[PDB]
Amino acid sequence: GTEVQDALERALPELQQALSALKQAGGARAVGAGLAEVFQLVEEAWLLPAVGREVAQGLCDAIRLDGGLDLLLRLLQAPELETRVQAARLLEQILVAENRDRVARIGLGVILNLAKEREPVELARSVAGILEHMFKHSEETCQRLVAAGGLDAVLYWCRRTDPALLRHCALALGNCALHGGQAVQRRMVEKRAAEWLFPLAFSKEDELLRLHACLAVAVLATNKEVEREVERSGTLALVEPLVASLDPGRFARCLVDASDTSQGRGPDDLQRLVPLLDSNRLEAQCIGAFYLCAEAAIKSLQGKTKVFSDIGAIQSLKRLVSYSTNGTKSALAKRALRLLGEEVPRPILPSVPSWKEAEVQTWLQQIGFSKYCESFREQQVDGDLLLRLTEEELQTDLGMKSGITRKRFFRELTELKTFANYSTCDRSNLADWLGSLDPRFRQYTYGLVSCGLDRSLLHRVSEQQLLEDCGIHLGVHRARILTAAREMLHSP
Amino acid sequence: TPDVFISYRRNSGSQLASLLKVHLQLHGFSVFIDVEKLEAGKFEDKLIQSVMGARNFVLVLSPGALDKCMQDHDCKDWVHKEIVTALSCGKNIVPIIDGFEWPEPQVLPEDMQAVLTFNGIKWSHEYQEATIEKIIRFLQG
Amino acid sequence: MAVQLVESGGGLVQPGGSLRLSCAASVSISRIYVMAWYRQAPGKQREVVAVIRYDGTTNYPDSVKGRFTISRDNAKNTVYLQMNSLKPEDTAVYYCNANVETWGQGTQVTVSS
Ligand SMILES: NC(=O)c1ccc[n+]([C@@H]2O[C@H](COP(=O)(O)O)[C@@H](O)[C@H]2O)c1
Repeated sequence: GTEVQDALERALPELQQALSALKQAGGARAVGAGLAEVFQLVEEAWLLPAVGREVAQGLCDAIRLDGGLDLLLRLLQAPELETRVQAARLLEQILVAENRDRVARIGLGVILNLAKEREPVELARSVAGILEHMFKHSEETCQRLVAAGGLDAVLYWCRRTDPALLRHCALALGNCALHGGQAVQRRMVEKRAAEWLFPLAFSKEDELLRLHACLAVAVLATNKEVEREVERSGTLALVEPLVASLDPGRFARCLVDASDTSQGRGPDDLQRLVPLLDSNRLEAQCIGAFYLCAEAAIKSLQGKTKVFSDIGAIQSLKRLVSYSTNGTKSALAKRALRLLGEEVPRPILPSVPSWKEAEVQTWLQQIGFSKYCESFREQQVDGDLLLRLTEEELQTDLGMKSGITRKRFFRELTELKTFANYSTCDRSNLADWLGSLDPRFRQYTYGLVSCGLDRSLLHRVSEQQLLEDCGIHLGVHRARILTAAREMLHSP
Repeated sequence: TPDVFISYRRNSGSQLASLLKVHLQLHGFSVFIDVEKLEAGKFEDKLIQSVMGARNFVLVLSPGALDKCMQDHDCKDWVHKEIVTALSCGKNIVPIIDGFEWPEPQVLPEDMQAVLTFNGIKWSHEYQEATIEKIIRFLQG
Repeated sequence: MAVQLVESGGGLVQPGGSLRLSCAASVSISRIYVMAWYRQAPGKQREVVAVIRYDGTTNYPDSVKGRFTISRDNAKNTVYLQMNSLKPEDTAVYYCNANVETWGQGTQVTVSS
């Protein structure tokens, strides 16, 4: 990986002198503008495609291993604020996880001694960015600042209208929610945070604001204790169509463009994103699948797709896709897997039409109707006859006299019938067409093929032919299948 | 039963309309707004529903608002639908002005002149508390 | 496809003792609809001991409520059956069953002194 360190061969030497002009001993108050000598360098070296990340922290580390950081704390004592505006933007880009702890140790009060000064728009960006990445350190620093006004300023800056300021505000609240555990998520809506997020999610100007605001509200929706507090805020109704509206391909296009989101994230921030896939709320699953598909598209342009294996995110994707009743979430999961190059699982269903008497007896042992395995053996039922049992055979010759036992049997039979494998007998693939209407409808497909019909010949049925031949008893199901069939009228 | 309706130009005058929405929700008022329609209010009972349920009416306007309902004199424009139905029902139209000047009443459609008598409020970006303390009055809802 | 299963465990336990069983499958367990275990006491016919379904719902016969627990482990491909309090009449050969057709070879379990 020579290239990686050859970029350090282009980068690192500029610091030989660039550390010395801020280490310049004499200085002037006009000469403080020198701070910029680094700033171009760290932006430049940040945005090198596919090598950027590796050299970024590898350039930023020099100021803490050897001493540079101290100055940025010792120079904030200047009374006039051009210097603070100029140097907190440098302090932004150098703030990596190995550099957050040096400020977390000492530098806590240093930060909040200017976060109270909310009126300068030119400074409020930097204020918001430092407060954004300071949430990544730990639970304790989050609690110590939320005891301070460290949430009040970003909660107040939702009133403001500057765009990059609102970008940093949405990411600061997302990092606070995602790394603050469960104690601070009650302090958030206790300080009425979930209601001030609506102007950000209702923005019609920048898509990034919308996505990060939906991330923050979906992470606060996982807190059961405050769930109906956040459900009256009004933003959850914007979470479902938005992910339906946007696609993550154009989102990856718009995420490699901007500077601070160009390269992408790291493994620490993304292992904390996988638990949104299995969570209870639909919106948590849909937004987790959105990002982790967009993020796969981001880092598939480079050769770094091997990060999703070790973080334990392709197993969750691979088990979330099969047996899932959510077309949107499964679509995003399949796009992520087929983008990463892995195979997409298909369920393994029992082949009921080819069953014989031994398997029918074993299934009767399974469902708890073991008292009848003799009678079903005397009449010799197999899979094909089990799929075509009606009430009179159960009532007369199989011996089921109690009507409740027939109800408690058919419940189990129709639960088996939706999860069968008719591929050995379904030519035109009628089962998937029936499942796309409603997953409960898949159970009828053997009744449509035992008579013989298929998707090409489906358009010439009558309701009276569905009722007496195909075994559909519920009138709602007949009506819905008719109105889905008629719509394609002499279509082909 | 929503207490106040909010009407806004679809592209501009949406963020600050959201600020008034949240600031009014902070004071406990049931408020309805329209999201993601794109002139889909051609249903003959959806406009009727939205305006009958409303008790008050807040015409938040953008710098450059009412450029569409101007030179129109037909019910096709949605904000024109809001104002004709609010005036036929006889509800108050309390507007809030931000960066916009009252246009000429002659180029203005000759049926919607009755809206020119309603008093408004200049919007303030830095003293939000004063404007929300003033706007909670004279809503009669 | 062909799903072949192997199961390990068993042997002898004192009455009032505990055992755990495994069942390794040739494919992923999260992929396959239903698994179950069966008891075949010598001289009688087979019966169910536990079933487990893809979402995680479990079902047991009334004779073995609380005395057995079945779980799915997805990191390594096994399903587990846990025996905790044992009776002398609970001796048999035990079978794993994937879906309803695939069988296993069974393991011997006896309980005495
Ligand atoms: N794509 C990125 O994550 C990116 C891009 C440019 C600058 N930065 C800055 O560099 C620092 C690195 O943060 P991470 O350690 O979370 O990657 C952050 O403080 C951020 O301000 C990050």
